[PDB]
Amino acid sequence: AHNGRVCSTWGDFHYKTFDGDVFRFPGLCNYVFSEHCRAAYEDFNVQLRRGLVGSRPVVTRVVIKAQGLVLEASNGSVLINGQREELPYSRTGLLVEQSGDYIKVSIRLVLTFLWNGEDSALLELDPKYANQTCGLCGDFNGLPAFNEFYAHNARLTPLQFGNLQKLDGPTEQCPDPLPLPAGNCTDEEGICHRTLLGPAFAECHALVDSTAYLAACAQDLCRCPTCPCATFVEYSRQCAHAGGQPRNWRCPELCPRTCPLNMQHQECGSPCTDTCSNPQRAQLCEDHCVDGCFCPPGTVLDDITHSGCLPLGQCPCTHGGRTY
Amino acid sequence: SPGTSFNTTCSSCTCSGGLWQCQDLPCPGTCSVQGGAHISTYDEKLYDLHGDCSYVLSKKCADSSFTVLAELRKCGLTDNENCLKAVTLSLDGGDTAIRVQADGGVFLNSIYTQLPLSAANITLFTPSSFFIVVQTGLGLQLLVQLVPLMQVFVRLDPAHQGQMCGLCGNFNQNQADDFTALSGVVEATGAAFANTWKAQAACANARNSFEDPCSLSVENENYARHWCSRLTDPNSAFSRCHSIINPKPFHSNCMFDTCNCERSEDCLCAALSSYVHACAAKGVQLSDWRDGVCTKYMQNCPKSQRYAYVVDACQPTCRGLSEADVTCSVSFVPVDGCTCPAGTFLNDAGACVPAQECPCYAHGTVLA
Amino acid sequence: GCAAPMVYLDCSNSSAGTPGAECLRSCHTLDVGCFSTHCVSGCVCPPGLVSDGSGGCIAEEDCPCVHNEATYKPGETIRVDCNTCTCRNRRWECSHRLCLGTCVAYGDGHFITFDGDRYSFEGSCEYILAQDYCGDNTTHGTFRIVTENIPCGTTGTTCSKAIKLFVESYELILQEGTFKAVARGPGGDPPYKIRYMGIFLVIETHGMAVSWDRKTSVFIRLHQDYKGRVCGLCGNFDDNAINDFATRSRSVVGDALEFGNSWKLSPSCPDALAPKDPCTANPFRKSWAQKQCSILHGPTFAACRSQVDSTKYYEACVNDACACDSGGDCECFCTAVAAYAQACHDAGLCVSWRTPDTCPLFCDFYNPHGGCEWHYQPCGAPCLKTCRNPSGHCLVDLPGLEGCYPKCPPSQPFFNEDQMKCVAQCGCYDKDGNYYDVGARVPCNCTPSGIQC
Amino acid sequence: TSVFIRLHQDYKGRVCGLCGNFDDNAINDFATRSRSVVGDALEFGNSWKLSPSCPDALAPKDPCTANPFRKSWAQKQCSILHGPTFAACRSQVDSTKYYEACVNDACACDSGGDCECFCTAVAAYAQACHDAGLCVSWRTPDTCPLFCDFYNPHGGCEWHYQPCGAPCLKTCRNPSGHCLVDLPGLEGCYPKCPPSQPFFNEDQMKCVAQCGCYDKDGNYYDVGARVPCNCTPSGIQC
Ligand SMILES: *[C@@H]1O[C@H](CO)[C@@H](O)[C@H](O)[C@H]1NC(C)=O
Ligand SMILES: *[C@@H]1O[C@H](CO)[C@@H](O)[C@H](O)[C@H]1NC(C)=O
Ligand SMILES: *[C@@H]1O[C@H](CO)[C@@H](O)[C@H](O)[C@H]1NC(C)=O
Ligand SMILES: *[C@@H]1O[C@H](CO)[C@@H](O)[C@H](O)[C@H]1NC(C)=O
Ligand SMILES: [Ca+2]
Ligand SMILES: [Ca+2]
Ligand SMILES: [Ca+2]
Ligand SMILES: [Ca+2]
Repeated sequence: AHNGRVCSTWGDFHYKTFDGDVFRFPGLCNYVFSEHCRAAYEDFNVQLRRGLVGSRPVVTRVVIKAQGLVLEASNGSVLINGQREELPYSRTGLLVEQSGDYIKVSIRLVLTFLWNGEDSALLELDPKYANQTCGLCGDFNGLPAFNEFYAHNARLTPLQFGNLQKLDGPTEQCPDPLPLPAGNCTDEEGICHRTLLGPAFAECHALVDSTAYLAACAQDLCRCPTCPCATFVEYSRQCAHAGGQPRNWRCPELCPRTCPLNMQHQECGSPCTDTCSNPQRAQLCEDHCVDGCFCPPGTVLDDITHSGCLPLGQCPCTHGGRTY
Repeated sequence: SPGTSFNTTCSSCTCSGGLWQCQDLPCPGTCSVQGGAHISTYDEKLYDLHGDCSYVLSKKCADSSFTVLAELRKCGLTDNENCLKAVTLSLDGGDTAIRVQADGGVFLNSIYTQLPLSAANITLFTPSSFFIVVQTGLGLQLLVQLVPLMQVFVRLDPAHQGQMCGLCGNFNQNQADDFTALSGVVEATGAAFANTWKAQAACANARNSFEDPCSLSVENENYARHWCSRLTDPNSAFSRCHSIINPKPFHSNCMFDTCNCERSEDCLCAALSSYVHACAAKGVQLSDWRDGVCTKYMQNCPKSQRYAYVVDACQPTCRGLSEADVTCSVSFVPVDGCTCPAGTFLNDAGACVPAQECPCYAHGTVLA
Repeated sequence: GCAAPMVYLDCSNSSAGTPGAECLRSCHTLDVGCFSTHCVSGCVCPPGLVSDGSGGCIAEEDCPCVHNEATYKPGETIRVDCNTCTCRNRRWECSHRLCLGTCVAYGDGHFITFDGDRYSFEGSCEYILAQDYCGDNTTHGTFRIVTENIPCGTTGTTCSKAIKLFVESYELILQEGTFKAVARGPGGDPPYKIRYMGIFLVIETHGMAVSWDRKTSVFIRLHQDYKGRVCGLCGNFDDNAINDFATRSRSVVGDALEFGNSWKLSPSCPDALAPKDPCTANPFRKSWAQKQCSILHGPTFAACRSQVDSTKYYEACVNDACACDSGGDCECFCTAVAAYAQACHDAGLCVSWRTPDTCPLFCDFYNPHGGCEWHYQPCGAPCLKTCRNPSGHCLVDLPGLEGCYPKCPPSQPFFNEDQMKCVAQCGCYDKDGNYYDVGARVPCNCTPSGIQC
Repeated sequence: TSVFIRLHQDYKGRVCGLCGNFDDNAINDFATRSRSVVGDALEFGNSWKLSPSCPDALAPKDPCTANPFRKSWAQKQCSILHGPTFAACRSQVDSTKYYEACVNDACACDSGGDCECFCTAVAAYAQACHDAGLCVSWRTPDTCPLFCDFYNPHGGCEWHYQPCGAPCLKTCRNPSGHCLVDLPGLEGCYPKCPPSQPFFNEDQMKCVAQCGCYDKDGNYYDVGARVPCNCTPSGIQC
């Protein structure tokens, strides 16, 4: 599956490259989050801008440039080639949607960009882009620990590394984040260890190592104590992307989620929600676990009038745009 | 009508025989390095050079009468972000050295020398706050721009035609021979030719660049296009020069610079200034071209001075009106910059006062 | 503190200012003369020898010669244009054979004059590409070449060209993919020869060879005799590219539009207006254009990019792929890249891009039912033992150029252009150049001798 | 850009999607997901989208009307279907709708790649003729050329353009030379593999003597190579 063709950015400036690295980088300018830069002609150029909401680390603007298409996501709005468009916007090879809790831009055979809207942002790239990319997401050569941080045979700190992949505005001179002093807190109550090493992500321990995620959970605990679940969410996403089946870890106290009356909030639900417009879409799907709202088995979704998930034999039909 | 003639700055043509009978007035050649990367040779062979070394910019290669050297240094994350950082006129087989740095400091034999200076027929002076003129008696003349960034212009008395060597080419009115290296064969590309003229063997060879800096950032694209388009606008102030100098290489320079420059305003204004100065070299007086653009170069002027679009000659000094000035009989193409306003003179303190406030100097003695 | 004969040098003992290891006598800096205000400590070859730059030491009479981002040992040879050089004592010694000057006129109006100048002129009327009929006497010239842009299916963007090769009192019209002959003056023997060089019509005149891609590219190669005595849109061939913008009345202008508007054949024709940048007009092609033209920066053209400057060729490619908004796109991109292909061919290289995905060239077409003479060669033979030239010699020996040629076996050793095949014996060409089979009467019969009676 | 699917008569009446339901009843082939036969193409297409989240396609726009300045060129290019090149086939295969398709496609491709559009629009008719009864060979060097000397290495002359290929190919993957669904001739160029090198290899596109090996996933190796067992005359063995 999507073994090592994924990079991510979450929570308190935590960056995860394709090959498995994790590092914190508290930058606050525009950065080349990834880019086709070892090719005669570039295919994609995805950039991030990270900012502050009062104190919360967020992503304020993404600019994906791909094959002559410019896509600027910011302020809860999407600009396609300079024009605002209403979601979803679809064209040959491109589709952008408000699917689930996020904004997902899939440029078929190029990339898959999920953006939760505030802090998370995840890139899936084609296997043919190996070794030809460069940016915070790394080089996609498959070797994590050895080739991202050697600038002319010298090893760099994540602050320096993230500062190399910097890009100022035409009239902007953004500074660099001075190193954060030592940390504190750690996991005193054991919440990170109890959850991450708990039952839910059992098989996730067999695919993705949790050490960096444990550290990030502790570091977020040092930050506000309503925002420690970002690392758990990211670990769920990564475990789902490697191939393993994450299990439900959310409890009414552990960052509770809500879904509509007939829709349940699941970790690892089938991405293709069967809906009696196409009540058998979920037959031979190929896509890993995805989190979001889902329907209890048997009662497919009703996308024709949006009455929630409905039994197969009580949902409407459509003829010529007329509901029956 | 028949009987009429018109003279360009480089030639004169008479309408007769139903044709133009054209003769060539003498023309001092003009090499230049602009943007820190682009080179316009004496034969007008524009080519970009992304190098990190000191390069023999021009040298009368029969002997070592003079050797204008340029040190070009990498200025950014990418290997194609370069700046000119010095201009080292080496003279008399290296016996004399005039080194104009990037901040304006001028060194005579590695000793700081304020300006103007006048010795060994060499005259160093600032026509304005933007330019430094190094007029030598050997035939050439250097004109170095500091504001907004560092650019160099080299002027040759036509007698040296077909004799020089170096980066700027042999000055023989032939664009195909410019890449004739010392091995007797024309090199292929710009950088292949330049990597034969490095000063130090330990330098890193220049490489050929295809990566347009414009393709990287979209806001950089919009900014650079929206401003550098002022070059090719037929309604623009620059338009007057279009019928003489083709502005396409200048537009390409402006695009590349601004899309690549860290202070892209600096490189944008440098490219526009370069086009303006080349046009003034051909004999066109572009004025009032900074409408809503590059005005921070108006405002940053030293106190008691003001900007001037046409500084066509001498800086008016009080000492000079007292006891004349050997500095001030030099013909240079009219450059722009900050200067004392007309009718006013700068005293030895550097401040600008009218003529009535300034003493007359007898034997070098101040006399109110 | 070193191993090779090169020994260490330290500036602590010497007074400041001595030439340090940076001013090391080297195969490059032995010749220029080093400059540095600071000494550096390092390993330096012993006096009498220099360094190769790799820590070795070499006698100064064996320094490798550097050429075009490369390096050649002493005794290695290279080829530049029409002459060959050999590396000796950090110099190149080259033969002194004269090299055929070259004008290029291709694409949407890109011109490379005889003197190496380059510009773009998008005209519509008839324009004199070259002529000797300009001078204090216009009547002592010989030839004249006019061109104008044909639209091949409409009246819009250019799709092909049309050439009018006047050669003394003769005339040839090159259009639609073939030639003609409108000889009006004295009816003697033709002062030209005609050949099918690959994908080109090539016409020799013993001092001037024209090559037409049959769609839109014209490359002319002139002997050194015609130097300075030509004019038109290929310049005046004076090894001085600054003044090549010389109009009809010889008033060198700085603008290409006026230079072109001068050389229109008919004063009644209207002057071309301001050319408009293609990619700005049609941004929705632009991206595709770059993706197509990026072939120049790829490993297909890795080697040549160090032998021929390809900035302007790439700009022309992108502008042409942006401009062709009325149909026939692959042809525009193909010819824009093929001009660079020919430049590489002429410089020193045999480059073969032409992938089945990218600008394919159907050359199996002339293969009859498995007969396999017709093979694609990236660089053709200098002269072809054609039906029209049974001798096998040629007047202007052109170098290799793209196109597919027949490997005419000894059993059928004559290449016949009018049928495009390898055949045993040829027919006959009349004065106008029409072809007939042996034994067929001409409006006299045809025999091994030819047309006889 | 063209897919031609050929099914046995077994699957008659039991398939669906955008190729109809294969029932020898063309009026009702616009049967949507819920089998509500419509008189409109847009609804029938919108039914069979995989992901219901995807937006429905809007009204298709007539290409030649949109971009009139291409139309003339398009017609001049598409007129190849009326010329004597296709004089014979026009009596065996109805070419009205094919010509309309050619003109529409050559009008539509205003963003680049025009020759491919025209080439495939004509090649659909070429395959119609090829299946019907005729080995038509248009494909002139001026019009839709097909580079087939490319796989010819250094004067080797196996690879020739045949307008109708052999019903089965003795490929490297199929050393038997037999085939399951014998397709008739179709355009392209094929190698005339000589007896000395009688195996056509697709992964190198060449006539060679002895073949290598394919694994379960289908990757290829040269003989004498171990697989992530070695490669031998048997193939992958151990
Ligand atoms: C987003 O856009 C809305 C208008 O659409 C604006 O009112 C708001 O301030 C912007 N920012 C946020 C964080 O909502
Ligand atoms: C990846 O790129 C590096 C960069 O030079 C190269 O050395 C290496 O061989 C490449 N490996 C793969 C598997 O692409
Ligand atoms: C240039 O031409 C003008 C107009 O005839 C004339 O007045 C002027 O003297 C000329 N310049 C010379 C001769 O240097
Ligand atoms: C100018 O150059 C001459 C020639 O070498 C030299 O003799 C003289 O000292 C220099 N200075 C002056 C003021 O003439
Ligand atoms: Ca790596
Ligand atoms: Ca020259
Ligand atoms: Ca000339
Ligand atoms: Ca049916």
